[PDB]
Amino acid sequence: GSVIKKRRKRMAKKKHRKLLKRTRIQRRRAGK
Amino acid sequence: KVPLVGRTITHPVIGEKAAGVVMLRPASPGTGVIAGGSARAVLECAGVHDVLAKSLGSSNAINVVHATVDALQQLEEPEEVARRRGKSVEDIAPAAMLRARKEADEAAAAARMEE
Amino acid sequence: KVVPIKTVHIGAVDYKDTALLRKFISERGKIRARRVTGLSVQDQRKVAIAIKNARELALLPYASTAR
Amino acid sequence: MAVVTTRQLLESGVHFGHQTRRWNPKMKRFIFTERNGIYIIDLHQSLTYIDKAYAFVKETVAKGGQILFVGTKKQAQESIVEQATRVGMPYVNQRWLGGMLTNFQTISKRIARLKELEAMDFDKVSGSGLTKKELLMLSREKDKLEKDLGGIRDMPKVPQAVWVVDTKKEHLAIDEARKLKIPVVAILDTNCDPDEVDYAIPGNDDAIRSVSLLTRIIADAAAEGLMARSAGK
Amino acid sequence: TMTDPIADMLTRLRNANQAYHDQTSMPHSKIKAGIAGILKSEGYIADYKVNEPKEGEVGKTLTLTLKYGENRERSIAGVRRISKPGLRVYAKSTALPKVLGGLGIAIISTSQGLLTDKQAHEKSVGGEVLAYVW
RNA sequence: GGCUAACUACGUGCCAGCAGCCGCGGUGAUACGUAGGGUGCGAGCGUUGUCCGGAUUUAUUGGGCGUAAAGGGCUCGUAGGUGGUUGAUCGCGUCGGAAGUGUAAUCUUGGGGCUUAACCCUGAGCGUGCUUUCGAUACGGGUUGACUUGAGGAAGGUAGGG
RNA sequence: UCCUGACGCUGAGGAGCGAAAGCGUGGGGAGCGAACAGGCUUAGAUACCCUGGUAGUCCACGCUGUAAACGGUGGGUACUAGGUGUGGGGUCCAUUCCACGGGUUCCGUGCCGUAGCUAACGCUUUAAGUACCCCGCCUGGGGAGUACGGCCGCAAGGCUAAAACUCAAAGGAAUU
RNA sequence: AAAAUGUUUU
Ligand SMILES: [Mg+2]
Ligand SMILES: [Mg+2]
Ligand SMILES: [Mg+2]
Ligand SMILES: [Mg+2]
Ligand SMILES: [Mg+2]
Ligand SMILES: [Mg+2]
Ligand SMILES: [Mg+2]
Ligand SMILES: [Mg+2]
Ligand SMILES: [Mg+2]
Ligand SMILES: [Mg+2]
Ligand SMILES: [Mg+2]
Ligand SMILES: [Mg+2]
Ligand SMILES: [Mg+2]
Ligand SMILES: [Mg+2]
Ligand SMILES: [Mg+2]
Ligand SMILES: [Mg+2]
Ligand SMILES: [Mg+2]
Ligand SMILES: [Mg+2]
Ligand SMILES: [Mg+2]
Ligand SMILES: [Mg+2]
Ligand SMILES: [Mg+2]
Ligand SMILES: [Mg+2]
Ligand SMILES: [Mg+2]
Ligand SMILES: [Mg+2]
Ligand SMILES: [Mg+2]
Ligand SMILES: [Mg+2]
Ligand SMILES: [Mg+2]
Ligand SMILES: [Mg+2]
Ligand SMILES: [Mg+2]
Ligand SMILES: [Mg+2]
Ligand SMILES: [Mg+2]
Repeated sequence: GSVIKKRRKRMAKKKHRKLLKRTRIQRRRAGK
Repeated sequence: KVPLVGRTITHPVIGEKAAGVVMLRPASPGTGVIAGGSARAVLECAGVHDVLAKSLGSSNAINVVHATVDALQQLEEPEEVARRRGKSVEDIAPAAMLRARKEADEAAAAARMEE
Repeated sequence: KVVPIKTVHIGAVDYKDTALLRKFISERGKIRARRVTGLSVQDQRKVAIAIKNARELALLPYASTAR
Repeated sequence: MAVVTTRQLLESGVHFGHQTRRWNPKMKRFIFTERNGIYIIDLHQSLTYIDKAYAFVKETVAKGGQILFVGTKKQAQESIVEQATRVGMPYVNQRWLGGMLTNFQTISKRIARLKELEAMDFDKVSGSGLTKKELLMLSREKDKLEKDLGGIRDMPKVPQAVWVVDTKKEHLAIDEARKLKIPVVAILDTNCDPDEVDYAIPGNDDAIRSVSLLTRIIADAAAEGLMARSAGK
Repeated sequence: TMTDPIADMLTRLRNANQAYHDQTSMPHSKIKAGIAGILKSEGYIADYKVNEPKEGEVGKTLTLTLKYGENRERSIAGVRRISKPGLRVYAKSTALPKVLGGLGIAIISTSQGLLTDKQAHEKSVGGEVLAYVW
């Protein structure tokens, strides 16, 4: 493994988790 | 040396060096060398005139050449098959193959005398 | 290596018996390592357990400190 | 030959081998008795194998005969050279180098260079004057070439067979020999391989005389064959 | 656990032949003995023998002694199991397999006992294609 | 231009444009445009669309999973798949005959007719199966009985931060 | 030695267990220490470093069910050179009539290494070799383990799991 | 002991 693959997946996951954190309230008001 | 049963391969073989797999089967006279460039060059230099060769695995020329080489080295000439099995060629090997070997040898005799 | 440290035999361990436990406790009061005490694994385990029991039960010092 | 059968072998101590620490597994059939750790050669089939080696060297000398006596161990340094010089048979004794058997062109070039220098250096040192550190360095190069090359002088072409002592030390010789398809006859103890030797002679290889009697008997065989070549011609 | 004793026989023979062993041994079964017999009759092994149990005292032991020619040359170029327990292969009298262009032999269990392809074709009988020994 | 059979000049100057991929064009462009020459085909020749091939690139024939994409975090266990040695028996799988059927055309092939061919007629094969029926019993399976070597248990011995 | 007499293996779905962090109720709280406050460094320092320091770390009962949960190597079985450490149970030998020692046998656990395998690195009886049985999984790189739906959860989230679009590479080992 | 960066040629 070149660790680059893990870094790419790491950034994608971290960005999605940040999106979930910032939109936590709206999802529980109407949605998942 | 490569065992030719009358201008064709003795029996089907599958060779592989590294990753270059090459399949060879004998063909009826007049079929030609149905082979890819590198394997076809190897067979044409070896003198096989009726053969069906397929290149499985990697297409690198060097590795395909080595795979054709050990596929040909895996060939097992009928007399030495008989020696291996402790029997006779008439007892081990197909009558059609032996016959075709005689007609090839005799046509060879014709060519030699004509010279 | 460790074969030159010949295997030593002790028989019964008997945490009450302070003589063997003193022979296997270090001059500072610690338990000696296996490669220096020359014991089998089972005998070393029994000696360590007996030393701990004697320590808790006042027959041996937890650390002899000053020599 | 007869070599008084097993009497000479037992008196010399050929039956000695190596202990259990290191061993070639292809010696399972070749086990007599586990005596004091050192493995024991039965020394019975040894007579048959040395007889077969004698027969092959007779056949090789009948077809003309060129045996290269290769040796490097301190137990054979002072033994190989004397018998090889007595029989007039090519030998190498110090630092069998990578090549020779495969570097034929380079080694022949060095043979010609040694042949010319062995005359021109002597002529220059005995005749016209010459400055120091030039004649000295040419003489030193001559000495190094003489040390690293002995009986290799006399070979017109590729040899016919190679005689190996302590194949573990002289491993490269057998690789070159198998690459160029020359017959090999070698002393092998309980740690060597029969796959890389065609005419295999088991026996000890750690004593000076243990290889010395074998090299002497094969030297006698070579001398007898060279004598018979006069009538063979 | 053991699933295909015939495949075990074939792999034992292949491994022993590759390692240049003179003899190989295995627990005995009737079909194993038959295959060993036809292997001997076709010249792929030197001989075979069924031994009454005397070490484990439990069951018969089938032992195959192999043959290597001049300059230590394999008499078996390979052996392959065809009718696997997971997927069984049956061949008709007309669709009998050819091994190594006819140089090798397929071992076929027919209704008339174990018969090499050549035999079966002569008798016009098919069956279960056990092996492709060549 | 290469794959791909067949090259030069003039014009243009990352412009105009080309391209299926690699790429070409920035001032000596065999890759753009034209011309000469050439090459492949030819009453056709190209382009686009679609399908199969090449692609073993879903691998039954015929692939893989340490690091290339790929071993479930681990175990228990249901259905299912699979089964050590051997006697007897059934004859479902399997194998071999027989009968029936698989229209014709198509397709393969032997003859024949259109001036040849395409096309057409005709004989056979094929129709890779199915049903019925008669056999074979080596193997798979069913039924049934043994054997202990796999597996489990008893008794004794026994190691351990389970 | 004894007993049973193939009772075996694997196992979709399902169920349970599952580091740490996290969550709920209650308790506890020395040390440590996200967040936080201050001091330094710095162009800035929402950091490294320093002084403080709350959740947490701990306990009870639940929940969550994820890890580079890795040997990145599913389980079972048979076979295929050795060499050499070490852990466990036997048994044998000589002097003992202990044990030191050697063997030998059965089961672990390392290292070296042959055949063989692999793109190479390497693996090599603890296989990544030769084979058979069953399960899980892969099919270019991104988009994406994301959206929609559904299930699970108190929540965090987990599980199942695309497509449009886009690139002609992404990648493995090794060489200089 | 901390001590950053390196557009578009043709
Ligand atoms: Mg491959
Ligand atoms: Mg061209
Ligand atoms: Mg121009
Ligand atoms: Mg396909
Ligand atoms: Mg396509
Ligand atoms: Mg693939
Ligand atoms: Mg696997
Ligand atoms: Mg991966
Ligand atoms: Mg795992
Ligand atoms: Mg899971
Ligand atoms: Mg079941
Ligand atoms: Mg069975
Ligand atoms: Mg029966
Ligand atoms: Mg018709
Ligand atoms: Mg006509
Ligand atoms: Mg029809
Ligand atoms: Mg049955
Ligand atoms: Mg018990
Ligand atoms: Mg009973
Ligand atoms: Mg679950
Ligand atoms: Mg916790
Ligand atoms: Mg809490
Ligand atoms: Mg609380
Ligand atoms: Mg701090
Ligand atoms: Mg872990
Ligand atoms: Mg994983
Ligand atoms: Mg599993
Ligand atoms: Mg496995
Ligand atoms: Mg072990
Ligand atoms: Mg692999
Ligand atoms: Mg999700």
